[PDB]
Amino acid sequence: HMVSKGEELFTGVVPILVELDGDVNGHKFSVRGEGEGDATNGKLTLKFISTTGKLPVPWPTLVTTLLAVFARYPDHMKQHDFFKSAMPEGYVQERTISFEDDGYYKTRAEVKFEGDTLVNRIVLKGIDFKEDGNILGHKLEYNFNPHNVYITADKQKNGIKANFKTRHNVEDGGVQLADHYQQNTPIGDGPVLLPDNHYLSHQSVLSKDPNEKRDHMVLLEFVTAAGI
Repeated sequence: HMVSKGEELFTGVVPILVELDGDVNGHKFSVRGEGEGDATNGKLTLKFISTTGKLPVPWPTLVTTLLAVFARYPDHMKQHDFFKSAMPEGYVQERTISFEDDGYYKTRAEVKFEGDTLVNRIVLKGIDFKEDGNILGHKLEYNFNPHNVYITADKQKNGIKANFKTRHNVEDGGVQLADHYQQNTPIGDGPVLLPDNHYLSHQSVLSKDPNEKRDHMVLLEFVTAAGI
């Protein structure tokens, strides 16, 4: 049984469009992504390209900013899937991301259907980055650790919130942490599911298109919900 009407929009393969306009330490960049999401299997695959030349930041720092609707919620947890319940009208996803001993991103995204396409349209601003740090200096490995993100209800805002740390492998040993502070709120007025506390388990793969000459990232994400 479908617990929310929005759940029905994800039974098949859903086309995805991602658009990001960024500005980090004054360096402007634009990223466009296309792919598809398969919530039955908790999976999404996208190819992202820079339309503005070589990116001023590493692709791994953009992974979390560049689609929680595609997580697989097990049958006993369908009542906790806020993300699909907010569809098709969608939700706003806002974050602050603080990089350990470095600058920070502020992001605001709208995730919603435009026609039959799930669109993620993002503005990102980055401030206070070190010229020779791991971000502006491109010192992060091209991979992504698995992370469990604790999701809680934000009842006053009729949405969800999360705070979590990602760990980014630094070239030649060590890890750099990124503290994420996240709030999601529905765009429409229709009723949404507010979840009990639970976790989303993420696993990600970063790859390249051998025929793409522009700066780019191919991303696979596999995400499942688990109760406590």
